[PDB]
Amino acid sequence: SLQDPFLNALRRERVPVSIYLVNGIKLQGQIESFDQFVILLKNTVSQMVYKHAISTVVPS
Amino acid sequence: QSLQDPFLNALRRERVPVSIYLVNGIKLQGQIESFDQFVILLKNTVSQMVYKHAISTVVPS
Amino acid sequence: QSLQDPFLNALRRERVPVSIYLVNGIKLQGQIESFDQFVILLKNTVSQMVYKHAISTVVPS
Amino acid sequence: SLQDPFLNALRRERVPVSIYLVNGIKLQGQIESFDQFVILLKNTVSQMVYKHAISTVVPS
Amino acid sequence: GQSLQDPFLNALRRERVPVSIYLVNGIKLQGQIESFDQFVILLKNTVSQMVYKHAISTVVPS
Amino acid sequence: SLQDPFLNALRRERVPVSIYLVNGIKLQGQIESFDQFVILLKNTVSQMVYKHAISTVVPS
Ligand SMILES: Nc1ncnc2c1ncn2[C@@H]1O[C@H](COP(=O)(O)OP(=O)(O)O)[C@@H](O)[C@H]1O
Ligand SMILES: Nc1ncnc2c1ncn2[C@@H]1O[C@H](COP(=O)(O)OP(=O)(O)O)[C@@H](O)[C@H]1O
Ligand SMILES: Nc1ncnc2c1ncn2[C@@H]1O[C@H](COP(=O)(O)OP(=O)(O)O)[C@@H](O)[C@H]1O
Ligand SMILES: Nc1ncnc2c1ncn2[C@@H]1O[C@H](COP(=O)(O)OP(=O)(O)O)[C@@H](O)[C@H]1O
Repeated sequence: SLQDPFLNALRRERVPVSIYLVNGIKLQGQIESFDQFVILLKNTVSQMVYKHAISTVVPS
Repeated sequence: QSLQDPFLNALRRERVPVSIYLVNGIKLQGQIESFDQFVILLKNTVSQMVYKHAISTVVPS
Repeated sequence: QSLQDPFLNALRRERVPVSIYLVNGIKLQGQIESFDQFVILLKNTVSQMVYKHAISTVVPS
Repeated sequence: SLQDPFLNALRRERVPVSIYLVNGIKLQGQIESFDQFVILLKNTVSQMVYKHAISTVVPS
Repeated sequence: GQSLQDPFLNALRRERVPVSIYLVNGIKLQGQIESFDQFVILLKNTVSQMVYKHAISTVVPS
Repeated sequence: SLQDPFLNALRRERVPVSIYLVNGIKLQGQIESFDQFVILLKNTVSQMVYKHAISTVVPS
């Protein structure tokens, strides 16, 4: 797995990220936690994002 | 440990308003009544079954 | 499918007019004749097979 | 299960169908054959349609 | 339980039949089936490209 | 049998690639690594791209 260490490093280091969705929407914040299917992204509030709707995860 | 289950279980038990964004950009609003592996039942004026595969994100309103 | 199946079976056994929204935003209407793991058979003018993978939400109309 | 007898009834009676794709595109023709993952649709040509791309199959 | 997809694509590859592959977003690719596996098709055009089946709606000979 | 050798050849030889996404967006850069579900694309930065969001991968 490449996915878990990649997200874990962003989460551990509190790196601001952009999460692009498959419909072109750009979400921004910090990754707080994740599991096999979802990622918890926090900006002003915490939202649960389904990985199936995610296209790309990038440091912002 | 699932993160999805505690997140949706907290929203369900809290009975708070929730915003569900669909992959096509539509935003649904209501209370989470229950959920299983594939669907969430959202309650507003009516009770509706939402397939998780169609959801991009879930946030308390 | 501890939720999915009882939700759909009730709509089917009770012959409730339903709305089925697809992930592209199209809204189909009719009665659920039957369903299995993968598809719903919706009847209005004719019987049509809807793949669950293309469905966003099912609600009584 | 429902797919096989639904698709086979259409095949056996050679009834023209509309296959609507998840993106709204409408295909037309007759069901020639199908398997777990694809449907062969016969019109002016024989085209292989991936079920994962289909929203609905309707007698046309 | 017998595949229709595999002999279909295989025959296309075998005889170098010109195809159109339509994507789920409406984009039309053109060329020849070069190879394929469980998850991808390699389509030979003016260049060689790997196409994910999950992104494919239809494969059309013409 | 086709995907792994294809992506590894690009990675190993450091060939500049275009990754087209299901929403039409085109990403460019070098394949850093990949696993079963993701490809790490290196550009100015490292982005994790979900394969479910990819339609095509081609040398640019
Ligand atoms: N990796 C990606 N996945 C999905 N959509 C993307 C990606 N990169 C850019 N986009 C989308 O393409 C559009 C144009 O991109 P760009 O001009 O770079 O805007 P942004 O500043 O939002 O990245 C935006 O809607 C953006 O969200
Ligand atoms: N639960 C849903 N899932 C997907 N799309 C929806 C849903 N509810 C409404 N829409 C879409 O959002 C758009 C706005 O809704 P509108 O036209 O006012 O009718 P409505 O009661 O049919 O939503 C409609 O075109 C409809 O297709
Ligand atoms: N049974 C169906 N399943 C999925 N989508 C449909 C269905 N019927 C119509 N649509 C979509 O709604 C749009 C308008 O359809 P409508 O005017 O009812 O008939 P037509 O399909 O001839 O245009 C179509 O372009 C199609 O994408
Ligand atoms: N294989 C492909 N998959 C998805 N989209 C594509 C593909 N090839 C081209 N497109 C899209 O078609 C649009 C029309 O121009 P395009 O053919 O892309 O030029 P370019 O090949 O140089 O990117 C582009 O914006 C591009 O995003």
